[PDB]
Amino acid sequence: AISSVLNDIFSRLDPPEAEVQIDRLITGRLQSLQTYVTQQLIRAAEIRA
Amino acid sequence: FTNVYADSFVIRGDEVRQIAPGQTGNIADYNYKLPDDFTGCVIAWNSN
Repeated sequence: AISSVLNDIFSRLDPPEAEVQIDRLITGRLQSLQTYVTQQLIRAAEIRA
Repeated sequence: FTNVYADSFVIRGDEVRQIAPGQTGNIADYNYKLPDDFTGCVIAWNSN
């Protein structure tokens, strides 16, 4: 995306196109949360064993 | 569709571009605001 501050991305652009960069910051932060939950859960099986 | 709101008006060709979602201008500020969730199709016709 063009920026990492959310209200920042918004406070400049047009909301027909300002809404499309912020959902890229959603699934960028979501897929890093998908990797963190998965790395905790393979480590959950290791600490349980 | 259920119901249509037909908004008909006449304007000069200089300010005919501002009838758009997410636009700022002469008509788009204080005269006729159009929202971002708009569904429909607008038409233009020159009447010189």
